[PDB]
Amino acid sequence: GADRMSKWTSKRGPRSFRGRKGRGAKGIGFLTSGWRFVQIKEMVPEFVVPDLTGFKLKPYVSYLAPESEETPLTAAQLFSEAVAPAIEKDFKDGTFDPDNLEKYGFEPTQEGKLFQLYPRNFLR
Amino acid sequence: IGIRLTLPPPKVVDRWNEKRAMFGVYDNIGILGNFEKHPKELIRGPIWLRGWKGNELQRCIRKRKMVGSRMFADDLHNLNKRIRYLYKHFNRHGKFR
Amino acid sequence: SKVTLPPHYRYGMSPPGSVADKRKNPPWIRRRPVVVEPISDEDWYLFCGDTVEILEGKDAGKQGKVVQVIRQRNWVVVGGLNTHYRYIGKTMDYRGTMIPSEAPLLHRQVKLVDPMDRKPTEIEWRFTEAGERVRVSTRSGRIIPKPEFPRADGIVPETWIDGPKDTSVEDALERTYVPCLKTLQEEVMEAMGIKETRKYKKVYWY
Amino acid sequence: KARGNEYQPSNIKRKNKHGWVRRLSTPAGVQVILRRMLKGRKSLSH
Amino acid sequence: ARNVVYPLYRLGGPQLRVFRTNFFIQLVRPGVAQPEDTVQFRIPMEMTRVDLRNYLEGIYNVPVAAVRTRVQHGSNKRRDHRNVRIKKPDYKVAYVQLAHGQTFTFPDLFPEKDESPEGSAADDLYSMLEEERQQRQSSDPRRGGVPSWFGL
Amino acid sequence: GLEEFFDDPKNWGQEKVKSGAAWTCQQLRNKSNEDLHKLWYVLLKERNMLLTLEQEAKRQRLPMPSPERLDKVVDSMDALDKVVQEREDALRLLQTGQERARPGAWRRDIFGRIIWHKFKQWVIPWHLNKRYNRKRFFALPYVDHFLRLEREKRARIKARKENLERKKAKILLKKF
Amino acid sequence: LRNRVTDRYFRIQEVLKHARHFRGRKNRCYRLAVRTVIRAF
Amino acid sequence: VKKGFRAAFRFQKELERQRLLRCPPP
RNA sequence: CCUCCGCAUAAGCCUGCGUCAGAUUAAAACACUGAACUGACAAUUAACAGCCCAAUAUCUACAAUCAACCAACAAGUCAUUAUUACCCUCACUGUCAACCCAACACAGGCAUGCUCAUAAGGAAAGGUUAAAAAAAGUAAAAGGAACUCGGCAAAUCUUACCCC
RNA sequence: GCUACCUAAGAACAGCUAAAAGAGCACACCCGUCUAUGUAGCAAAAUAGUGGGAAGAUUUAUAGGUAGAGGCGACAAACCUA
RNA sequence: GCUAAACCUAGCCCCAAACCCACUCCACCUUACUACCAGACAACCUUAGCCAAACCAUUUACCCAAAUAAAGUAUAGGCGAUA
Ligand SMILES: [Mg+2]
Ligand SMILES: [Mg+2]
Ligand SMILES: [Mg+2]
Ligand SMILES: [Mg+2]
Ligand SMILES: [Mg+2]
Ligand SMILES: [Mg+2]
Ligand SMILES: [Mg+2]
Ligand SMILES: [Mg+2]
Ligand SMILES: [Mg+2]
Ligand SMILES: [Mg+2]
Ligand SMILES: [Mg+2]
Ligand SMILES: [Mg+2]
Ligand SMILES: [Mg+2]
Ligand SMILES: [Mg+2]
Ligand SMILES: [Mg+2]
Ligand SMILES: [Mg+2]
Ligand SMILES: [Mg+2]
Repeated sequence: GADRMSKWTSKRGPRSFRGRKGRGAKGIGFLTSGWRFVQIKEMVPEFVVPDLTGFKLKPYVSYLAPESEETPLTAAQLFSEAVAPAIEKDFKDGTFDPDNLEKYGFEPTQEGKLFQLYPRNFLR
Repeated sequence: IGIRLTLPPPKVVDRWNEKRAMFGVYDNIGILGNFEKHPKELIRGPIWLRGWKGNELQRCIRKRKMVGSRMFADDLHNLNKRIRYLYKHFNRHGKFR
Repeated sequence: SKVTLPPHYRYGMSPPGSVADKRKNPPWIRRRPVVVEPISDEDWYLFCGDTVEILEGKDAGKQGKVVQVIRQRNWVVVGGLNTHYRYIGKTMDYRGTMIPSEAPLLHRQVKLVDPMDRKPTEIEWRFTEAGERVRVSTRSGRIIPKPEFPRADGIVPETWIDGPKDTSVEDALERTYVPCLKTLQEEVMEAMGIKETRKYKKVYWY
Repeated sequence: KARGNEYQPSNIKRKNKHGWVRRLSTPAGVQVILRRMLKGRKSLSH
Repeated sequence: ARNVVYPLYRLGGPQLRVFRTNFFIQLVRPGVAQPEDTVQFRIPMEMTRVDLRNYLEGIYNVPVAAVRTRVQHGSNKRRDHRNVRIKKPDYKVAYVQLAHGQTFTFPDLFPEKDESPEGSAADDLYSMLEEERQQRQSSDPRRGGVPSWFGL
Repeated sequence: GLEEFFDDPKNWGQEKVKSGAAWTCQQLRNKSNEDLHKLWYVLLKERNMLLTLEQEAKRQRLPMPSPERLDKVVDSMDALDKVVQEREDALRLLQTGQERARPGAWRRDIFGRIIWHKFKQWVIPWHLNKRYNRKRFFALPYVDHFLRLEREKRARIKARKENLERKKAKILLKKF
Repeated sequence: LRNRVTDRYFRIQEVLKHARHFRGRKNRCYRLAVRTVIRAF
Repeated sequence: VKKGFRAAFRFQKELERQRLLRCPPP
């Protein structure tokens, strides 16, 4: 009979089965009437590579460096080191108003911008 | 060949165990405890046979009666089939009828 | 580096990843497990590098330094004391080079030694009120120190020089992070000056 | 004549006859898959 | 990137950008003879020709003229001691052709070694073994088996 | 250039490359996001060169000079990814009060099990999505007996495990 | 297997020691040795 | 294995007797 | 010396006689080292083939058979227009083998194209002897179905009659 | 996925005589009359020869349909995975 | 003296107690393990028979309240097997 245990891949079926299965690559366009493949430039992941000419940070570390107690970053710590000083200053000055938290870094809805956080618009 | 070629390891038995030394204690508790407790209530074991001897068919019937509602499905199917078979055997087959 | 051993695997004086250990215990092997005393991580006193005293064996009463600790079988290998002799260079026409080789010892077979009088002594783990946690002798009551041993890194930190691919301590510890409510994507976009003006639009998640 | 070659393989027929979708398309096939899962089979279908 | 969810592109939407890519490639020595401008890579399954071209020209600044790809099927023939088939992973290989007339020959990495530094952990025991071997190979057929140890 | 897929030509066939100290999660948290990005690409190039060297050593049938370099790089990039993910998770919790940046739902599939179904960002609404409306997220309770059977199988395995633990403890105490 | 037979060898030898001087397979094989020893006795 | 000690002791005695028969001491 | 083969595609199968090492062992129906193998390494690169198409109405009587005369019946295998919408492009997958279905390295089964004996592809004899019986052939005096249930088989080419 | 029948959309049929053809000889191809071998066989139905058909009620690849108190059957109590 | 022989411990069984499980990332109802498109169909239903009645034709314990006892009693039933 047929091999039940081997993983079903793109090499195994008839001619129609081949070419439909794929290997996990993500599509970058569509097929038109003449079987012509239209590529979309925006559907192709553009690699964001920085400049490394003046970058003094090697892929290893020196052994002479000293250890430190680990402390995973939390939302509370980020708030304390991000918004707490400014809001403390503008509350001590008496200008803090609870209604408009926007000028402290908060935003009501996440639809308006490009890199929205909860649905994770971006890639990586 | 069937016999072991060596002597089995010597099995020491502690006759003055806690359990062996205290075996039988608090028996006769009804006789000399003003019958507040029965010796059958010192028995530990299955819920369907504590203070009860019974046959094998009787044991199966009693187990299905007392604990057969919280049994596993395959175990209860096995019990039902065993009760059926035992009924047939003890009621239709054998000498002495 | 990450190899899982069978549930009943014998630890046999060779590392699990060694060729000799692979030869001795192939994946097809099944044999009766050795049952060892259960000792927690907070009462194992003898560490790799201290001097112990052998209570009994072929040599009883001689002092020695432990060279390897196998916690999976309660084993401490004493340096060149509880030894038997074997050949290492083996050919079909000449074999020689008989060497002494140590055999493992259980932890009741050895006892710890304190540097004052060089005598066997029992150790109790008394929690010091200064914060650290060390061993204490019973009969006399001294602080037996944790011995200094080379680490598993195979390095000495004092005679260490930075390589061409090792980042120095100063620029490895220099803090360049300023906490902010912006993601890595926004920060790199603005730092590298990538301008995106068209907006992402509503998508149906289900 | 000779009658050992009753199997004439074809992936289309195999996947159409004993595939996952064909199993799940009927309550009886769903119970077939459930029986396979209960027994611990490595392959629940073709 | 791999093992990640791609944002769904809608017409007129922004450019899909990856900032910390998840693709790692190997520069492999060809097993057959190839043109001088052909460089052979071993790339993950999810990588495409456009992905590899952009990878090469963005990370290594390598000018690329052509990319072709294929999938090599790993063998599923080896049996375990339990008669269970062991599967060598299928992989993807890419043939890239350089752009502006550049050529590439795979380097010879391993030759040549010449070192004679002092050693104690292993070289001392090697001196052990060598000296014992050079001193203890003095057998004599004229003796017929009598041990050549006693002075008498 | 293509020479970045290999190390310094002086190290070719030298049997040892004395370097270590993979990046620590704390040390990476100490850095900023642009530095993290640049260091990620540095580590990426180093990892690519190490993978190339490992494959070439396998082909030549020679041991890899210092294989622990690959492990150090791999765990350093893992720590960097951890740091970036931690910052992102904190920011998402702060702004929307959510974890699991991939939306989903606890559902109950055709076999009666409880699964966490992750969403799939379609372009048309689900009520006219034809393929989606063919998946069945409900029981049809001819599966309840199978659910009970699986539960009983799990109970049997757990009981065997506990009993074996008891027996092993008894043997250990019997000797010691 | 509660209390299976352990000393079957000694019973086999009890029968077989009276067959040692026989000829064929009946001096070693119990199934034939027992019959021939019964006839001999 | 078969649980027990009597058959094992009997067989050990038989083996000792056979060894004595095969290699009688002076 | 044989070739009634072969080379491709489809389908099927899924690394299954490529290299190196072990060949002390192990399958080779024996062996050298390679089809009844162990480990490592290496390869099948698209133009061929798969993977297609924006709607709403509307159009579509006249076979094929060299399609020309003629001739038919069983009556047939191929077509648009009108208006709106639309200016980005060459991705992904198959590509190996002495191979599949028959428990086998099985005298069996297996679609299409191409030359129909080849430019493909192959080897009936491990060595010897020259008994019987057996199998497959070849030749046979005189006779020519006398054989046998029956001209079965073989060799020659064959007339007439009957039943269904 | 064998086989019985059907549905969709395909393919094949040299040469000669062509009477015009469910015509004749005759390949490929389909079938299996008779003989011999084989009978734990090459083969759980084969081989060699000899035969019936071979432009049709033909053969055949692919996908689909009908299922057991049933299906399908140019009724053999046929076939529906030896 | 070859082939062999021998061995304890992996685990399991029956109880008791206690109500038990399941998202690292990615993929998976289409030809499952497939990133990405316009008919929205949908489940709810008295088991039967073997067997016993020495054939069989009405009938023939098996269902989910701790025990025990009433009691194999009242009753049912080709008034019979049995219930
Ligand atoms: Mg080819
Ligand atoms: Mg066969
Ligand atoms: Mg040739
Ligand atoms: Mg030959
Ligand atoms: Mg001959
Ligand atoms: Mg011969
Ligand atoms: Mg003649
Ligand atoms: Mg006659
Ligand atoms: Mg006659
Ligand atoms: Mg004839
Ligand atoms: Mg005709
Ligand atoms: Mg004809
Ligand atoms: Mg008739
Ligand atoms: Mg009839
Ligand atoms: Mg009856
Ligand atoms: Mg009867
Ligand atoms: Mg009858």
